[PDB]
Amino acid sequence: MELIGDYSKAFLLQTVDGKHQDLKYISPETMVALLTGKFSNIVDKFVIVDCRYPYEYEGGHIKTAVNLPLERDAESFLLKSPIAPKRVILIFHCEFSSERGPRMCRFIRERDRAVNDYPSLYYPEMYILKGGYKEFFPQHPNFCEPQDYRPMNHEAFKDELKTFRLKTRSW
Ligand SMILES: [Cl-]
Repeated sequence: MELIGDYSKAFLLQTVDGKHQDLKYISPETMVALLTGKFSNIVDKFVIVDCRYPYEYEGGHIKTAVNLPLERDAESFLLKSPIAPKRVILIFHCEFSSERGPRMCRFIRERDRAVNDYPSLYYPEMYILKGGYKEFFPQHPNFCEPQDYRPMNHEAFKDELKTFRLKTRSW
């Protein structure tokens, strides 16, 4: 398997097959391994990027995850003042379409390359959580908060979905 983004070393986490062949996916068990500190001797810091819309996040998210659905906010939070360290790892998730997750992952890499001299990067190691929150929650509900799940297409939030869509850079 290839090395991480800045070609400094191997990817640390075991991966699983996902839709995008070129992206790295991890399972809920691996996400819990990180959260429970199984990689504490190697991973100095990791960030869980929940790119679902706010109402989804508010209805139940993984503990410590940061809600960054808009590219500009993700860029600002991650790249305005780079979270340096050991390894730093980012985990993105926003399942159930328009490829939010993969797109955000690719966007951050694009911006990281743009502010660095090749091949250096602030976030050389990034993964996608396989199955997103929908598959994580029924496996480890006590690692979520609140302990619930609110789908993007929840009948009662059809307007919140539209309202938020109108704040994106492109559709
Ligand atoms: Cl956006």
